Amino acid sequence: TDEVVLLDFWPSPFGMRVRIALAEKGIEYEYKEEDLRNKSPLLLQMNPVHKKIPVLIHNGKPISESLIAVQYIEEVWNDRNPLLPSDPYQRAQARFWADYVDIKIHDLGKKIWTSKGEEKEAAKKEFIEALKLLEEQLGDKTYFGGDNIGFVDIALVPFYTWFKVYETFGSLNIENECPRFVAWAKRCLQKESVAKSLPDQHKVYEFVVEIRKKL
Amino acid sequence: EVVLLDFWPSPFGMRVRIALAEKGIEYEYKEEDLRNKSPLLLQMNPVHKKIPVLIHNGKPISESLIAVQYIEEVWNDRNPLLPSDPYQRAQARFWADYVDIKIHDLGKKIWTSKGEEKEAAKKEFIEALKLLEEQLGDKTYFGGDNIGFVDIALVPFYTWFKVYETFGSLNIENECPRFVAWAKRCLQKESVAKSLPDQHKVYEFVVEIRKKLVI
Ligand SMILES: N[C@@H](CCC(=O)N[C@@H](CSO)C(=O)NCC(=O)O)C(=O)O
Ligand SMILES: N[C@@H](CCC(=O)N[C@@H](CSO)C(=O)NCC(=O)O)C(=O)O
Repeated sequence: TDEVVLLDFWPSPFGMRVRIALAEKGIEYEYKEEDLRNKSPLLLQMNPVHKKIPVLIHNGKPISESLIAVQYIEEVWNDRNPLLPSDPYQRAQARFWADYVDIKIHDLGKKIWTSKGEEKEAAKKEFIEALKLLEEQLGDKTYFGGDNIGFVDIALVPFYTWFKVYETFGSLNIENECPRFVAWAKRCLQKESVAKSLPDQHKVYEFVVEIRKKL
Repeated sequence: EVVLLDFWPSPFGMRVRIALAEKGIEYEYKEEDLRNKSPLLLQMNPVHKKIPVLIHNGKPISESLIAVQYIEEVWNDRNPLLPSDPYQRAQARFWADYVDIKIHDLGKKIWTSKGEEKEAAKKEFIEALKLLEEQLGDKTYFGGDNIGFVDIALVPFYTWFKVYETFGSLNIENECPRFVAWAKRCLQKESVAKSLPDQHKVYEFVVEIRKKLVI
C-alpha cells in the first residue's frame, strides 16, 4: 500500500499545517507523536539536518520543513482540494504571504512570550502590525484562499491556537485590536480539517506555562 | 513586459538574473540605490522594501526564490530550473531553504564582527559549506548534469568569498575545495558568468564600506 506517516508534536503550529493539508486532501496517514527531549531514531534518521518536526514520510522517503511538505502534498495528491492557486502570479503571492507568516508571526510571536520590556513592547506593536497587514490581504474574503482554504490559511491559522499565550504573557487583547483576523480564524475552525488538527487555546497555554517557567 | 529592480552586488538579485538568462527572457534591468529607494521600489515591494523585485506586466514578484519559481512556471517549456518529480522538487526546495537560512547571515558576521563571535561565524559557515559539498556528492551541479534551483540559490554567494576570506582570515579554497571547484564549474555557464560580478569587484565594494565602520 501507499504509506504516509507524519512525525509531529501536538502543540507545534508547524505540524498543524501538515495535519490540515492531509485532512483537507482526504489522505489516510499514521500520526506519530515525538518527545522532542527524547527524539526517536526515526526522526534523527529522517531529518538529520534540522532534527525538527514535522516530518512527512511517504513510502519511506522524508519531506522536512512544513511548507515544503504542504507543497509536496499539493503536487502529489493534485486531483482534489487544491491548496495553491493554479495561476503563477497568484501562486507567487500565496508563497509570499506564507513566507511572511514564518518571519513575522512566528518570530515576533515567540518574542512576545520569551522577551521583556522595550524589546517585548516592540514585538507586540510589530505583531499587531503584521496581523493588520494580513487582515488587509484577506479583505472581505471568506478565506485567504477565497471561497476555500488555501496555502496562506494553512500557514497562518495554526498560530491562532497560540493566541492565549501571546495575550496572557504579552498583556494583549488581540480580538479588540484585530477583530477581522479573529473572525477569520473562527471561520476556519468550523471546517473539520482545521477543527480536528488544532488544539484548544487553553490546552496550548497550559503547556507553555510549564516550559516557559524553565526560561 | 519584464523589469527587474536590483542592486549589482546583491546575491539575491543575482539569482533572478541567472533565471532570466537561463530562460532567454528579454528584460529591463533597473539599478536601485538602497539609501534612496525609488518610488517604484516602494510602490512594488511595500512590505519589505527590498530588491530584487521582478515586475511582469506591471505586477511585482518579490523574494528572490519565489521570483525564480515564478519564472520557471511561466516560461515552462525550455531550460527547466526545477525537477518535474515532486520528491526531487521538495529536496531542491529544502536545500535552497538551507542556503537562505545560513549563508548570507553567517557571511555578513564574518566581515562585520570581532572576537569569538567572528570565529564562531567562521566555524558555522564552513560547516554549512561542507554539508552542501556532501549533498552535491559526485554530481556536476546540485541540479545534476545541468544547473538547477539549488545552484541558482547558492552560487551567487561565491562572488563574496574574497570578502569572507580576507576579513575572516580563512582559506575557503583549502577548507572546501570541492565547493570551490563546483562554483568554478557554474561560472563556465554563460547564464551564470554574465549574472555574477567578479569577486574582486565585490571585494572592493565592501572594502570601502568596511573601512568606515567602528566594529
Ligand atoms: N521551519 C520548520 C520549523 C519547525 C520547528 O520549529 N519545529 C520544532 C517544533 S517544537 O517547537 C522542533 O521540532 N524543534 C526541535 C527541538 O525543539 O529540539 C518548519 O516549518 O517545519
Ligand atoms: N529574502 C530576500 C532578501 C533580499 C535582500 O536582502 N535585499 C537587500 C539587498 S542589499 O543587501 C535589500 O534590498 N535590502 C534593503 C535595505 O538594505 O534597505 C530575497 O530572497 O529576495
